[PDB]
Amino acid sequence: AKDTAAGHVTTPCTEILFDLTLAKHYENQIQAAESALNRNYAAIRSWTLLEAMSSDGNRQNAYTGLIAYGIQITVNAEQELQGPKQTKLRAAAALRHRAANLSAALQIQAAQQATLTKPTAGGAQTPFSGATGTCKYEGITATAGEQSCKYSTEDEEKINAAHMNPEVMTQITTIGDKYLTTITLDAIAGSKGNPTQSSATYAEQDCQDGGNPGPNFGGANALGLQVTKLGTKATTEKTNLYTAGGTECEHQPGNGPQKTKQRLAYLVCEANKAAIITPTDLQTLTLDALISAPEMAAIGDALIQQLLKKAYGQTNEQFQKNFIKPLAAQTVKFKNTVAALMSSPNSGLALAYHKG
Amino acid sequence: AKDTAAGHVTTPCTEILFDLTLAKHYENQIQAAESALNRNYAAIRSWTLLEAMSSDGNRQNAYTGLIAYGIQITVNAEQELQGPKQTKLRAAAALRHRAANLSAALQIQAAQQATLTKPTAGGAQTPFSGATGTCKYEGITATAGEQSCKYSTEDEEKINAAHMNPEVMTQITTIGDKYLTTITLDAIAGSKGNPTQSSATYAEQDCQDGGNPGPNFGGANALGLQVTKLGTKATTEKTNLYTAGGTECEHQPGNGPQKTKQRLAYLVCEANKAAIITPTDLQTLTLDALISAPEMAAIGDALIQQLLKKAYGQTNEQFQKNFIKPLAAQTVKFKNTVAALMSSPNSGLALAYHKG
Ligand SMILES: *[C@@H]1O[C@H](CO)[C@@H](O[C@@H]2O[C@H](CO)[C@@H](O[C@@H]3O[C@H](CO[C@H]4O[C@H](CO)[C@@H](O)[C@H](O)[C@@H]4O)[C@@H](O)[C@H](O[C@H]4O[C@H](CO)[C@@H](O)[C@H](O)[C@@H]4O)[C@@H]3O)[C@H](O)[C@H]2NC(C)=O)[C@H](O)[C@H]1NC(C)=O
Ligand SMILES: *[C@@H]1O[C@H](CO)[C@@H](O[C@@H]2O[C@H](CO)[C@@H](O[C@@H]3O[C@H](CO[C@H]4O[C@H](CO)[C@@H](O)[C@H](O)[C@@H]4O)[C@@H](O)[C@H](O[C@H]4O[C@H](CO)[C@@H](O)[C@H](O)[C@@H]4O)[C@@H]3O)[C@H](O)[C@H]2NC(C)=O)[C@H](O)[C@H]1NC(C)=O
Repeated sequence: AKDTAAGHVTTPCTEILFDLTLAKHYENQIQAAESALNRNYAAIRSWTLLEAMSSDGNRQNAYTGLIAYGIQITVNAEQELQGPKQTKLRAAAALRHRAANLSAALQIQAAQQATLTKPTAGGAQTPFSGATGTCKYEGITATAGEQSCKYSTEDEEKINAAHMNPEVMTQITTIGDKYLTTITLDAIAGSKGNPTQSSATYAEQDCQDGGNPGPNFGGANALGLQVTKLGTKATTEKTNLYTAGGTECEHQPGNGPQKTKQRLAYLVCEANKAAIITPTDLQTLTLDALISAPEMAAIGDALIQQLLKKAYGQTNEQFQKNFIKPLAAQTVKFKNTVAALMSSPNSGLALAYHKG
Repeated sequence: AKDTAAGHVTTPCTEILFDLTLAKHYENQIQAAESALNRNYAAIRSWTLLEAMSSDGNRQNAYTGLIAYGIQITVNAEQELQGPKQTKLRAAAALRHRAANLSAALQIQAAQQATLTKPTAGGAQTPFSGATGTCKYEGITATAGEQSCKYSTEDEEKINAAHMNPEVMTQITTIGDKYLTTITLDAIAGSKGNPTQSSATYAEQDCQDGGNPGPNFGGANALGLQVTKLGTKATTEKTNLYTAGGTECEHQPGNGPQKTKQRLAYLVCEANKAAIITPTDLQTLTLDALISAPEMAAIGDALIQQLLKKAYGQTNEQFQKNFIKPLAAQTVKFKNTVAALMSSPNSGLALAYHKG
């Protein structure tokens, strides 16, 4: 089942929810990858301190092996994140920009009831050079109270990051441009008798004179207008992310003018295709992941799997004991635990103290 | 001279420029601080490799001293950046959100000329139960072509990050809320003769019959209306950032409903007060900055200024020679330069190779 989330966009408010939810999904992908990097850098500082506290040459080289491995994979992953990060943030920014746009248009398109001003009566005058009576209104306004989008339980279940993996997204749905550009209104004129410039009784927000002027054109001669409603109807449109063959993004820029929906579809397509690679979590590393890691062959040689097990352990249970558990369990004292210490104000000073 | 930039905001387009320029200023402050951290972390990896390549105990401890110093100040600065980062990004996001809002409202407020539809003639009908003639229009619209903000040389000189240091900012200027909420229009009705439901000649986008219907109410009986212009005038408003005493932010939330301008002023105030502390640049460190650094007293003792000069040099010229120049000049070979190598895919492997 593809396009669960986009297929739930049927209104300005649900497009706003989709756009903000997808932007947050891209932002969270980046935050998760950067958190993984930060955890890895914290583990490298932890092993650096443990290396300095070792008195055994072979245990020292073991910590060195983990430091080298962690630096390699984490520096690489940080460099490889930058492209996908920029692509995903470009889309997140555009999606947030669009959601802001739609919400501002929603507020104006809610201004659906007019307040008339007191008119001024005339005879012929532009744009009615042939009239004998005119009734001129200046500064009619329409304003709505503060609007807000209300979402149901199902809106939040369907338009949800859980349904925004790249494998299920093939299109976006957007509100038509006229909602963002066009004022629409109905209006009606009414006449009775022989309205002229002397129809200057304005108590009913129209032009009356003669007889007994009052409600419902009470007077002999009357002219007026009313703006009976305003507001442009929202419509929805679909835009595909991919070409017909499904690999390539469909709406690449630089080929001629594009509509907002096409620019957004292109950015979303590129952000979906820009997959992030997260490196191994050093702080929860297992023995098998370490000796299976392609990078440890050249590292272990420099400092093969048989050798790695002799350095790091025959079971993961003792690998955990010797190399993982100390980060949160080994207490360091001088004048905190390892990993907290090496992410603290005294991190460098703990290292200097123990290398002497 | 305070408020050069805000005092140049006199139009929706210049408020948009101010809001986007200030958001970019906050974002650039964060990017600059994070670049400084990344440079420092790169220097720490560089000295780590040089430590591994040293055969001399005292030169090894010297590199260790720089590693410990760099870890201390850079980890601390990274932790201290997080609060100010969040505060500045909260303001940048809000400013961008506002600029999006204003730009969307600008497009709609540019829709200032109406297109009439063909009316339908009637007799009495709501909301003119007392009329003898009515002329009813449905779906009158107004749309503008695509609007764009054009800025002069001086607009870009005055509304500029160069004028957005916290010491010179005391207020923000914003467009009044009615620009974002209210449709405004003028309209006029015209009548001639005795218009009724038989005034059904619509060729002039009004209701005519009798005689020779045509331009300018050519016919005997005529009724019509025109919407002669639309668009709400932008006004500007000032909001102070600080209380009267000047220390505290003026528009703290949680004290009752606030207007957009007050929420923005509060965020800007907090972002201005959230100063970033950037640590020393390790890659351009001088001897005097090192031995003067408060952190090096406990570090040098562990591994006093007299001792530091004996370890790092009597002049900065030899400190540069021994500890700074090698990062970009010392070539490392095995089967690149130091600093590039230790930020490369082979960073960890270079370290492992040389510690053996
Ligand atoms: C860019 O333009 C958009 C569109 O105009 C603006 O979006 C509006 O922003 C305002 C302020 O955030 C929104 O108003 C807020 O709505 C919240 C939810 O409203 C409903 O739901 C609550 C229950 O959750 C009901 O109680 C309520 O009756 C509604 O049914 C309210 O909870 C907020 O209230 C808080 O602030 C107000 C005003 O300060 C106080 O009076 C309240 O006591 C309380 O403190 C608030 O009303 C509005 O809904 C948004 N509109 C849309 C269409 O999204 C952006 O603000 C604007 N951005 C910038 C930066 O300019
Ligand atoms: C949220 O809502 C806002 C407000 O509506 C939208 O902002 C508009 O965005 C569009 C598209 O970016 C802007 O249109 C662009 O304007 C550029 C500058 O226009 C002028 O200056 C150039 C010279 O620099 C003159 O040649 C030109 O005549 C104008 O005087 C143009 O350079 C852009 O042209 C490019 O795209 C168009 C359309 O695809 C092509 O036809 C062109 O050939 C060229 O490829 C473009 O016209 C518009 O100005 C913005 N309006 C405002 C008020 O800021 C946001 O787009 C919207 N955001 C989202 C994400 O929904």
